[PDB]
Formats: sequence, structure tokens, C-alpha cells
Amino acid sequence: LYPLPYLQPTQAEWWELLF
Amino acid sequence: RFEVKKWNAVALWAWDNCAICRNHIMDLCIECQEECTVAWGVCNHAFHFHCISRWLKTRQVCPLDNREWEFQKYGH
Amino acid sequence: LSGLELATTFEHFYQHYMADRLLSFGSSWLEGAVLEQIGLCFPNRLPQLMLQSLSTSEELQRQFHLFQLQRL
Repeated sequence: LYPLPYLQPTQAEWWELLF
Repeated sequence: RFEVKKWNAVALWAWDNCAICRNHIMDLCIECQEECTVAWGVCNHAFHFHCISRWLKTRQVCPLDNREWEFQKYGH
Repeated sequence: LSGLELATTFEHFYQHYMADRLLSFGSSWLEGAVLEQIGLCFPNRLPQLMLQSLSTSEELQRQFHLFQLQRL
């Protein structure tokens, strides 16, 4: 069975800090 | 010298209460937990008549070994 | 013999030759035909299970081939 390639695998935190 | 043209090898798949309802093998039936007698089948497992009655009414295979359940009628 | 006591000992003896016969030759028409005659004699249905085992093994060979392809 070929695995679902997309299913397998802070900037937002940083931006929050900058803000 | 000799050469191999084909071959066949062999191996075994080497690895006990009423597994379906998990009560003790000689104990009573949890669904009714006392009128379920034990049932035996050709595939050599022992389960509760209650468990099996329900399960079979749902599906038509042995839940433990993937074979069509056959109520053992030998010696009877 | 069916339904008597002798069934168990007859089946025990039959298994012991059906083993070597299957390992010396694949499961031919002969074994399946003899069983479709005298099957209900064997109390636990062991010989039928040996025969079915050979077929399950061919299925497993197919799956192993596919699995190799997925890995590659």
C-alpha cells in the first residue's frame, strides 16, 4: 500500500512578538 | 558443480478465555451478567452460546480464525 | 466409518500420508476429488485445511510481489 504522500509531514509566533 | 533451477522452503507461524466477551473461560456471560452453555466448533474454539448467537446473527465467519463457523455435531 | 469412534484414528493416519504426498507433488485433482467424496467422514476437517493452506500461500506470494514494488 503506497502511503498518502501528503498526509505525512514559530513564524506566526515570531510575527506575534514583532507585532 | 551444480546449479539451482527452482526451490521450495517451509516454515511455521509460531505464535484463553471466551475472547469474544473476555469473561473467564468457565465463567458466565457478561451480556447476561446465567443461561449460556458453551459452544464448540470444528475450528476448535470454545465460546458462549450467547456471544456466538449474537455475533453469528451479525456475521458468518469464525471471529478467531477467519473460517465459516460450523457448529460441532460430532459425538452428539 | 463416519460418525463412529474410528473416525479420529483414521483421520490421524490420513493426515500423515497426505502431508508427504502434498510435499512430493502439488495438490492435484486427485486429492480434491477423493475429499469431495469422503470429506464428511473426517470429524475436524483437517485435510481440507491443508489443501486450503496451499492456496492461501499462493495468494501471499502475489501480495509479496506487490509489496516489493511499493518499496522500490
